[PDB]
Amino acid sequence: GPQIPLCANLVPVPITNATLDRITGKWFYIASAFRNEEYNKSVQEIQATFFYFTPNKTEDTIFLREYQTRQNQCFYNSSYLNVQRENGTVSRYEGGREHVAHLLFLRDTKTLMFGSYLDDEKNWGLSFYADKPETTKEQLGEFYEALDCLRIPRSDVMYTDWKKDKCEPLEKQ
Ligand SMILES: CN[C@@H]1C[C@H]2O[C@@](C)([C@@H]1OC)n1c3ccccc3c3c4c(c5c6ccccc6n2c5c31)C(=O)N[C@@H]4O
Repeated sequence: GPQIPLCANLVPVPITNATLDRITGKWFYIASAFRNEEYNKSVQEIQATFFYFTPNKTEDTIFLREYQTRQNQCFYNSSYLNVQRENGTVSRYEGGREHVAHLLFLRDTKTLMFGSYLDDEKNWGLSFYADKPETTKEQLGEFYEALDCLRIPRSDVMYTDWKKDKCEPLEKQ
């Protein structure tokens, strides 16, 4: 039977053209937690990350430009996401493998989450993003609410530190 636990702030919803408009623009990676060992190992080294979404509605794709600071250096990538409208997921090929994430929303309109491996209690997790590099306490509290649905302790959360970003001064020029 169905395996994804639904709770107040963890609700998959179909991606529409209104959804694609809402996620168009620049986003900042704020925090995440997973039961999946590989994702935990990767994201624990991330100091900062921001990225740009540019949807192509007719082709069911999103153009992605990523600016990630780790090891005190700026690293860049561009690629295309595939959009699964009815499933409410996006997918990409990265690191020689496919990734799929549920696009998830909270009550505050300027944040969003990616749900990873949500049908797998051994591996599930959430990553949290906002339209500014730092969120308010109440904004972050919604992410903690969603994490409670996956029964992951807040002590497992990894956070970016915007003071450590190296990409912003380099993105243009
Ligand atoms: C490939 N990225 C991985 C799979 C999934 O979630 C993670 C958490 C994973 O990164 C470990 N993840 C991040 C973690 C830390 C900072 C940024 C990201 C990020 C972005 C994206 C995606 C993504 C798009 C489609 C399917 C799965 C996805 N995942 C991510 C991202 C993205 O599109 N932009 C972000 O930089």
